[PDB]
Amino acid sequence: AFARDTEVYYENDTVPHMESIEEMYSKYASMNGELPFDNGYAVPLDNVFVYTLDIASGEIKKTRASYIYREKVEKLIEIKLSSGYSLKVTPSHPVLLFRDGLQWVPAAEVKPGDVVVGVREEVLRRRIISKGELEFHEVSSVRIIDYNNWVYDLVIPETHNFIAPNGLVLHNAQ
Repeated sequence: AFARDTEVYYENDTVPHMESIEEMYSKYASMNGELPFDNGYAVPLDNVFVYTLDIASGEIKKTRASYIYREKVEKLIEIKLSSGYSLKVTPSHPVLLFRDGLQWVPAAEVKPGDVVVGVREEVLRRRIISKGELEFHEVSSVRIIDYNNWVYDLVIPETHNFIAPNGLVLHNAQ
């Protein structure tokens, strides 16, 4: 799962949306309602799509999300990038790393200086997106932090992975 402060990208009614995850959560929770879960709460979706990567052939495609989800955590990992951005995520959460191949590694096993997989985040926010490419990013530093707050997951039963507007590739995890 990821922090409520995180920026996100999605599409519905043939148009893109780009805002903080807590803002799209508050929109969908006001439209469709919030349902209970064992470990937290969930919001059901309809015709909501995101960019997803085929890890097998490295091909770019679009997939549906099933529901939004949230739960509570005290302990989170912050990973800083050479771009000046930071990824704030649970110690369990697999990130797409590069070591001779595309590999899913939990933030607790991520170390400073490793390669994160993504795409040009400026190109991802143009009117026409120059498709069929990817971009590698350097980890600046890592640390364990006290969040004590609600964290999200945006669920994809097709592939279990999606891309954020900041270019990075994410896996579904608690």
